[PDB]
Amino acid sequence: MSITLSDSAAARVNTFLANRGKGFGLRLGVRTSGCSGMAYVLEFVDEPTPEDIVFEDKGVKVVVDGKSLQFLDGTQLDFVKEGLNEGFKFTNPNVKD
Amino acid sequence: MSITLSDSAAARVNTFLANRGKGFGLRLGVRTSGCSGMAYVLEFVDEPTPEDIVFEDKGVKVVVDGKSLQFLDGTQLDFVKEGLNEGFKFTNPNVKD
Amino acid sequence: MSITLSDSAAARVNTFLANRGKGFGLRLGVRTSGCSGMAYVLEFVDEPTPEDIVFEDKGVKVVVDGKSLQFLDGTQLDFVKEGLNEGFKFTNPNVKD
Amino acid sequence: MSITLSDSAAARVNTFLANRGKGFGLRLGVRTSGCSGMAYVLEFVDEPTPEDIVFEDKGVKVVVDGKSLQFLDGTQLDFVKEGLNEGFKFTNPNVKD
Repeated sequence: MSITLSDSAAARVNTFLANRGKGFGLRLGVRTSGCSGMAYVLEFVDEPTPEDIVFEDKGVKVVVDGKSLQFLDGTQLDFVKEGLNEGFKFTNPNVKD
Repeated sequence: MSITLSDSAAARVNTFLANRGKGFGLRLGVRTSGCSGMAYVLEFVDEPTPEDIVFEDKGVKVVVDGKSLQFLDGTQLDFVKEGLNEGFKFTNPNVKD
Repeated sequence: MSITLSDSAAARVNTFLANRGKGFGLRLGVRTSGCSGMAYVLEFVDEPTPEDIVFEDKGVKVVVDGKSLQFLDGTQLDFVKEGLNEGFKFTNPNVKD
Repeated sequence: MSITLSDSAAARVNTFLANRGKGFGLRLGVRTSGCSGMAYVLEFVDEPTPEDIVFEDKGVKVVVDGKSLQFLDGTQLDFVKEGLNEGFKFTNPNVKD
C-alpha cells in the first residue's frame, strides 16, 4: 500500500469479484513491454503466494509480488471512461508524461 | 546504483560522450507509455539538478531523478545487436517476461 | 516480505500465538532510539489496519506499516540464545557492524 | 536525496569542511546499535566509492552507500542546540516516537 484505488476502480473490481462468485481480490503486477518498456498487469487472485505482499484500499485486497513492489509503490489505480474507451488506468505522482 | 551498465553500454555511452566533446554523463529516466505502461528514457546530462541522484558504473556518471529511483533500481543497461537492430536494452532480475 | 523469519523465530512466535489463544500474527515496527538511532519493535496483531502491509514466512503473518517498509525490507528476524540471554535479533545483509 | 539538510546542518557541515581545508562533503550511514537497533553515522568523504550514491542539498554533497539508501530516504539532518547539548539530529516523517 501507498497503493490506492479510486472509488470507480474499487467498485469495478468489486463488481468483477461479485459476478465471479469467488476470489481473494486483486493482483497488481508488472511485465516487460519490450526492450525499454514496462507494462502494468491486473489479475484475480484466489490465493496469495508466500512471495506476495497483501494490503487494502476501499475494502479490496491488493496482492503484489514482493519483488514488484519497487515499481508499483505510489500507484493510483483508477477506472475511467474516455470516448468509446473504458478501462483501468495507472497513475503515479512520482512519474510523469 | 545497484544500477549497472554492461561493457558494451558503457562503451556506447562513452563513445557518444567522446564524439559530442562534452557532458557530465548519462540520464536514466522513466515516462508513461500510455494508460498501463512505463517507458525507460536515456539522455545526456551536462548538469545534475539538486533533485538528481548521481552514481557510477564502469566510469560512467549515471544521473537519476530522486523520484524515479524506485522504478530504476536493479536495472542493467545493456547495448545489444539483434538482426538489423542495434540499441539499448533495459533488464531487471526482479521483473520478468 | 523479503522479510524472513528463522525456524526458531517462527517457532517462538507461534509458541507465543498458541499460549495467547488468539491473534492474527506478528507486527514488525520501528521507532526512534534517540537523536541518531532506530529501534526495531515486535508486537502482536489482532487486526491489520488499512495502512498495513501483510505477508508470510513459515506460516506466520507479518504485519508491517506501509510507511515502515523502507526500513525493514531485507530483515531476518532470528531468535537466539546467548549466555543468560535469549531473545529476538534482527539482521540485515545490507547493514553491517 | 529526498534526503534534506536544514540550514543549521548545512552551515555546520560547511563550517567543518572549511576548517578542514578539503573534502568532497558528507557521508550518511547506518550501523547496528545492538540486537534490535540501528545507529545513524556521519563522516567526511574525500572520494565517493563506485558503490556510493551522491546528491545535493543546500550545496552540500551527500554521499550514501547504495545499500544504505532504503534506511536513509526521507531523512532530514538537523543541527540543534538543546541545553548543554549541541549536535546533529536525524528526523523522518515516516518514522515516529
